[PDB]
Amino acid sequence: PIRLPNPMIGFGVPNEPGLITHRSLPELARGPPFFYYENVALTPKGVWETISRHLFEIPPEFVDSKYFCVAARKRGYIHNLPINNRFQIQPPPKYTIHDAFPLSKRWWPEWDKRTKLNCILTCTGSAQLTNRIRVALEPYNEEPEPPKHVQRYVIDQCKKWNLVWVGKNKAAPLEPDEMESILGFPKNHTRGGGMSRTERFKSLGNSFQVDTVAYHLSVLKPIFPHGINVLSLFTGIGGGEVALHRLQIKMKLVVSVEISKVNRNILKDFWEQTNQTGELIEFSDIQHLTNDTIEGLMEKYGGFDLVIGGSPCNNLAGGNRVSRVGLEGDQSSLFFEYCRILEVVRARMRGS
DNA sequence: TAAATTCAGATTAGGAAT
DNA sequence: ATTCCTAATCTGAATTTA
Ligand SMILES: Nc1ncnc2c1ncn2[C@@H]1O[C@H](CSCC[C@H](N)C(=O)O)[C@@H](O)[C@H]1O
Repeated sequence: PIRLPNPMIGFGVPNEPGLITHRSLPELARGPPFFYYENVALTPKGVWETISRHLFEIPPEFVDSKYFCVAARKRGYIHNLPINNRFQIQPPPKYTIHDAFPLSKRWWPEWDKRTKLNCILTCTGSAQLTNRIRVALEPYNEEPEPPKHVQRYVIDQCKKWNLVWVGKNKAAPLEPDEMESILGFPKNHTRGGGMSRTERFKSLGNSFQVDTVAYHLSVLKPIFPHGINVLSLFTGIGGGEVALHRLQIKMKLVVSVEISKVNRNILKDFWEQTNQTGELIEFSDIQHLTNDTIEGLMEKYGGFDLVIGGSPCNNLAGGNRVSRVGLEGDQSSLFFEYCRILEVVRARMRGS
């Protein structure tokens, strides 16, 4: 059984001890192509064992993004990239809550000892929650400090819903612009393109932490001086593309497969607003992307140097009450579609 | 009718005491 | 091997707004 590492630093995170400069990966796992898989770390029993079983028995690298930004984010990363001489994109996001939220020290209570936020999710705290916290602390405004049972209801609910102090006895969740900044995207990366505020929360909560992924993909820069052809599966708002761009790694071609029309609009907007000289090809449903289509694309552009993607965590996340049924769930089973497309690439890149 | 609102527990792990 | 707590957690869907 996979035992999650404590601390969850993977092979090493910046400013922390325990950096592992070399690993030995099995023969069946070697590139080309380099590939990068991502999913949540806190899955039902025996999910990552199955994920590793279908990805050449590579032990997953579990890294909590609280070492890269202000919000925690526990994910597993299966990849065949070299782990030596990584680097972070500069400047790194704000580490603590005091720095990430300058105006919060005006309203933050002394008994809220949080210096770090929990995971950014797709479901945000409601306004009726902020009121129940406001009413709970109201009868103690003239007192220097509310009693203990009043404190830990507020404390536990702030941790439960990732609330920051925005007003007098007012604990509200994060705004989309704050989630963008914490997850490592530029400001207004998901604002336009027909994306409603409701949709912004969902696709942001589903996305990468760009600094964590960029720290991992950083080793690709000396290997490909002339750019890479990228096969992006489950693109979303383009976490991997933003990471590659911040690494100054030219993207000659990005074939993106993302079923959300608003997410594809976000990516195309990001493509033009950055003046990317390369070509962006956009596919929608991965279940209709045939193996011969991949072979035809690889023949035109000359194979993919990197296959990056993160399969749905619908049926793996602890927040899911309805359908947390594991890897065989309706959405998370698309992980085997990732293995299908990846296997086609390997057939041409390495053989057999 | 797109957008916004609201609330709906369980499954893990780990620590610590039997 | 049990019992008992703290603790985190890329969510679904019914319903109402507008
Ligand atoms: N059948 C399907 N075909 C292609 N993409 C799909 C799909 N079903 C779900 N997806 C997409 O897979 C994505 C997984 S969330 C991952 C998003 C990405 N890692 C990022 O950085 O933003 C979701 O955005 C979802 O839109």
